[PDB]
Amino acid sequence: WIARTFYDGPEKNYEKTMAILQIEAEKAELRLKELEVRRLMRARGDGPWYQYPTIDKALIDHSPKTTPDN
Amino acid sequence: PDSWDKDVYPEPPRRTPAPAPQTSLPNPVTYLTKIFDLLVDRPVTLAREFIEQQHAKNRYYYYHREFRRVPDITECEEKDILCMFEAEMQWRRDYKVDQEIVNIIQERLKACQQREGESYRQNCAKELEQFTQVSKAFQDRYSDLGAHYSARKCLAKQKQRMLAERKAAKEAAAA
Ligand SMILES: CCCCCCCCCCCCCCCCC[C@@H](O)O[C@H](CO[C@H](O)CCCCCCCCCCCCCCC)COP(=O)(O)OCC[N+](C)(C)C
Repeated sequence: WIARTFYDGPEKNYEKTMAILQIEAEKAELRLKELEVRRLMRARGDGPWYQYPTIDKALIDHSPKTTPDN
Repeated sequence: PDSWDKDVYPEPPRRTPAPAPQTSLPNPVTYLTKIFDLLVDRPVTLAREFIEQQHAKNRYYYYHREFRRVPDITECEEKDILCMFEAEMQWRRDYKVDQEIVNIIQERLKACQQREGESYRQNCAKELEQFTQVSKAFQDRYSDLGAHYSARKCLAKQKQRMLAERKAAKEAAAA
């Protein structure tokens, strides 16, 4: 009676644990991957991250400048 | 009684001597056990008959749960957590079953010692060898894993023992 009215079967807890373990394992591997990706982008600068501004080339004036040699 | 298996818990045939009274003087044990039967065994049996028939009016059953076999820790990839969980649970169930096997053999040993009386040293050698074998196997499997034991630690211990055995056998063959 106690088992019937207060508790559930073992399969429920077993499969809930399986799902929880999957979630945590993927989170751990994602954390490692993100750390490595951040390190690579900060070192190489070719990624979307750690992009530091440079001078906009639309500011340059391309006209004759009173002297032939610029 | 049918409540347990006679093979898992064996007993000898239990030979009992017959009373051979050398005198006509009345002993107290037989008369006293007769009045004990009359005063205790009979009403207790009546109450049990009533309780058993009340139980028989309402008969219902329960079942022993069956667990199938799952791949063990040796077949699990290095970080695959789902198979590791399944293997760990299976290993824990097997560990408890092994504990219960050791308990059964120890019960056999204790019963033999009590039963054989003054002849227990000679007449309980079979149970002593059974317990020696089972204890050796259990100690090989689980002795030094400690708290925070796991299937991986048990596998590592087995692998270490197997390397030692293989090295010894190769030395013996080449000696
Ligand atoms: C002879 C009797 C022997 C057994 C004695 C039993 C004693 C029962 C009281 C002790 C209870 C222990 C604590 C249990 C708390 C948790 C229980 C909880 O899990 O059950 C919930 C229900 O909780 C109960 O309603 C709590 C009962 C609280 C009262 C207990 C008895 C004492 C109450 C005293 C009140 C006095 C008030 C003033 C009177 C004048 C519903 O659970 P749920 O998550 O769905 O479960 C899912 C699985 N299902 C679907 C199979 C169930």
